[PDB]
Amino acid sequence: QFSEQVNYQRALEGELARTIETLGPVKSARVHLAMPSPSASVTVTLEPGRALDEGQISAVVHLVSSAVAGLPPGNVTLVDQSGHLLTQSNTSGRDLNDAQLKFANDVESRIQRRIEAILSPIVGNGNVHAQVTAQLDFANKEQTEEHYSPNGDASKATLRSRQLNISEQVPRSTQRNETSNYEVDRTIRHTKMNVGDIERLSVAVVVNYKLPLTADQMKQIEDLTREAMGFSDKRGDTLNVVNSPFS
Amino acid sequence: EGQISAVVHLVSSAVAGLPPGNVTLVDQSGHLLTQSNTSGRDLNDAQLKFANDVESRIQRRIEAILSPIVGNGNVHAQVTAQLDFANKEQTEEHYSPNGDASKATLRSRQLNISEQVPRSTQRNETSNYEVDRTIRH
Amino acid sequence: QFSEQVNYQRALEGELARTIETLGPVKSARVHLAMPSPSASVTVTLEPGRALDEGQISAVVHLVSSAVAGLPPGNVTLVDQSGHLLTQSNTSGRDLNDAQLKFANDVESRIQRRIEAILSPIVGNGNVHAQVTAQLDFANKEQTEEHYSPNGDASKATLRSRQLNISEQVPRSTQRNETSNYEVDRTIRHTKMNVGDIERLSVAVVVNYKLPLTADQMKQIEDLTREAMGFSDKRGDTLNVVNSPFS
Amino acid sequence: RDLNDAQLKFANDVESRIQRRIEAILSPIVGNGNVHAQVTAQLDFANKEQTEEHYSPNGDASKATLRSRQLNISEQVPRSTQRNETSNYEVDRTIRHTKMNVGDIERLSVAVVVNYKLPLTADQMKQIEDLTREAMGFSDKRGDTLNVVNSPFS
Amino acid sequence: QFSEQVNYQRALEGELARTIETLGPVKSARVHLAMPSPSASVTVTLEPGRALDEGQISAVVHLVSSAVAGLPPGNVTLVDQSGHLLTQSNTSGRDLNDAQLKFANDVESRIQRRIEAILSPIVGNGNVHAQVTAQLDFANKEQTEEHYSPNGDASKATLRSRQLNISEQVPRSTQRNETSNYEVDRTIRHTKMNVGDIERLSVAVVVNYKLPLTADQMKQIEDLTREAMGFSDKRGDTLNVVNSPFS
Repeated sequence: QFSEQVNYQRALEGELARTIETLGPVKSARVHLAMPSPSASVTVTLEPGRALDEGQISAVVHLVSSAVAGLPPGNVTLVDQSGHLLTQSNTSGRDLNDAQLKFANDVESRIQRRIEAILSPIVGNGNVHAQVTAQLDFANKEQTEEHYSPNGDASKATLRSRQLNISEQVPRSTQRNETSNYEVDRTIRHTKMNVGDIERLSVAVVVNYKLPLTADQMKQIEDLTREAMGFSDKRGDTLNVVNSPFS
Repeated sequence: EGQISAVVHLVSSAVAGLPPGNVTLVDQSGHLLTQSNTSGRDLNDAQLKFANDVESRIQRRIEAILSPIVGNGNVHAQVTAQLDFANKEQTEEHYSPNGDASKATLRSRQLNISEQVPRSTQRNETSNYEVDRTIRH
Repeated sequence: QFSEQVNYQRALEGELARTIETLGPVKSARVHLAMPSPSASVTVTLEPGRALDEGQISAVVHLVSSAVAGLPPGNVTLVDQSGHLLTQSNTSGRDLNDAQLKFANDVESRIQRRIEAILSPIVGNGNVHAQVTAQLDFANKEQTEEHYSPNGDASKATLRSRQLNISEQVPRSTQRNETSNYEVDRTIRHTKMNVGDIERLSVAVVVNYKLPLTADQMKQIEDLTREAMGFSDKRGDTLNVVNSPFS
Repeated sequence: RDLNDAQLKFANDVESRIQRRIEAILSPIVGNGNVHAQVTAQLDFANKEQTEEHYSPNGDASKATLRSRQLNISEQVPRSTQRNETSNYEVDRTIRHTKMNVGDIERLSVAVVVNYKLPLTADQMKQIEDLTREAMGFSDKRGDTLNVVNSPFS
Repeated sequence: QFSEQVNYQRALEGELARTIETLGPVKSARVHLAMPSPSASVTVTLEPGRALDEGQISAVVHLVSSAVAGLPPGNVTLVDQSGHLLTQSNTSGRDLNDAQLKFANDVESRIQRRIEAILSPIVGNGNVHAQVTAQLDFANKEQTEEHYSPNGDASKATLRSRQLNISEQVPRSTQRNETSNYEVDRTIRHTKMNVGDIERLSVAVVVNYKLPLTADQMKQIEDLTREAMGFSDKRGDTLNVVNSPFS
């Protein structure tokens, strides 16, 4: 019975490694599974003069993470024929904050590829350079408001019961007991903020000379960038565009 | 979509040690054709792929509504969409004010009254209302 | 008994991969299942000089997600013969929000076709362009009104019981107790609003010259689109029609 | 420590990206190799949670929300008065719950050296200080510091 | 039954050692497992004239840590054909304690290279030297604040209930009872400080002559290093730059 679930695992490993071989850059793979939480360890041997890209690693990770029951992609270990541990699950100190940087690069590559594309028509193909700096927050935040419309003013309150005794005598010994049980409006917002929104932008743009561009023409080049940025001083953004000759 | 990998692998392979994830293809109209998706922050790049579409559409639209007027090459427009991805709920629970007796809705009432004569009066009164109640969610 | 549910899974994998082969761009597939939450990992090898489109991926995803019991399409992993993990589901984040753009495009494509089809006869086949932008609404809103009816008036109350004690001792030491137990009219609406209704429209229409167009001639062209839109000041829809020569 | 020298790799990626960005934005002006910048980042690798629980002041009755209210008001007239008054309230309550990010920049220090052309003009050097002030993300509330000097290379 | 889980372990060891052989610098490996917390002990025999780098060790560690069920990478032991225990999850005495010197040397290795990199342009390639001393901090520390906003002010208090009796009699026998229950906003931070931050830097910098250097030409070199350090008087840092001819 034990050699049943072992003669099978030895076949899975030999089948999983037959596909990773039929994958292009890989010349021969060699995978071992650790099914007891599980793990795997691929040992691809890339073709002569080749190297798996950053997105070609997840190809071989998910190719094994998914073909094995209950194996997350954080347990798969990929290694070349020259050492070079390619995965980062084994180096799970953080292994997520390279993503926090690669991501915040993509957010800034866009706002740069855009500013370079809204001014290339005006000032020519390569007479403008822009570098963006974005401060992205990654605080996993939540919230829960709970409002309550004020029923202070009687004419906008919503009574549910009301016991009102009004005694009186005449030595005018009056009396007035008055209970109440209001009902209350009640909003309940429950946000859950996004992990990675932009918190502040910083854009610096240089533009070649023509000879110096017009003072007005820079004020209009500024205004385009203020839009291609999504400039919002509420976020405390900041833009600086200077005009000076190039190399 | 498959003509991009033609030009990516045409360069990724002709250069020693260059994976296809590092090649960047760009047209004569901006339009970065390749991609730099990651595997760790796999959710948040979608928040960019998506937000790129939202802006790709408003851009085509403006390029398509004005190119008739000013010509098919004399206009460019870039859009920046500050999107929102905060999973958010709400539950209003409105009521209607029933202080004005003409529009209250009693369910019970116990209006004890009295008097003597030294006008030693009295007036007890209970009341139980029913209440309009909207519940948006 | 174990080699029963394993000799079978090995046949499913070999059958599932025989269909993905008979699929056009695919030259040879290779699928492994991970039935215990299950998973799969297709490894298609596209024909020389081919690439699966964005909607040709869901073809191969649902082709496997459905042929396996309890396997959602968020667990299927598709990989080419050149790495290139094609599946954008491992994220499972925004496979829905892409559909909110296809939909919002169709809604706007229809109002565009209609505005072209109504004005094409008047001003000519190609002498008009229109573009529509619709702020749709995808909030899964629900509601439960519950109205009552004001029985504060005796001439429209509905007593169910009534106990009215009226003493009097003429020093007119009168007295008057009274109870009541009304029945109440009680409406209960319960909406569950629709996901994708239009919140606001915005249409821009250009019309070629002939020579300009007459004031009234435009004033009525404006009124046509105002009906082809579905224009409603309640939603605050915006229409803007201009007349300018084409090129 | 294996988990703890992954903070020097991470802090060196943050610095090397700010450094590429400063050279990439000054290389057009001063020249391809007439500028060198070095950035020092103090990062925060402390885990940190938080949980506010704000309430809204209901001391003013024109903005309170009563749930109940038993107000007795006896009075005789020698003016023996009286005025009991219970009041149950409903209170507006926000509840944030942050879990701060591990690895945010706390403070930056950037040092830039630009070659000579022959010194650069005092105006041409302010517009280099200002460009660098945007490639850093210069925030004065973080206590960022920038130093650009002009001196001939070797 | 026992020779079942032993004839298997002897095969795992022989399979795991067949991959580490197909790994480049390794000529022949020899691994034993200790599955009962498990452990392993690889005994690679590198090729003639080779040595595994610092990141080539984790390649062979994770190659085994992952191929064995429940084996952390802190239990794998790698040894060459010349003694030389390569892993560091085996020293009992100073494994962590010596690491605080390896680590605190890197924090100083960088700031050293940095001050050379920034100053070598100005003063010349090899006309400067810098040595850095970093008083690090490895005290595992936690914290838990719990603040409360002061509600002594009625205008910014927040009653949850309040019972306010009053009286009088006129012999002005007055009276005033008053209960109160408040709600109190309550922040709760919970830090967990980083083990390995910097307490204080001390940097010494020597620069060659040219023929000494002037005041500003020295002062600005002081200002650069003050930035290339991360100088902040809050940490009580110390910088000393001197100009003296080399030899």
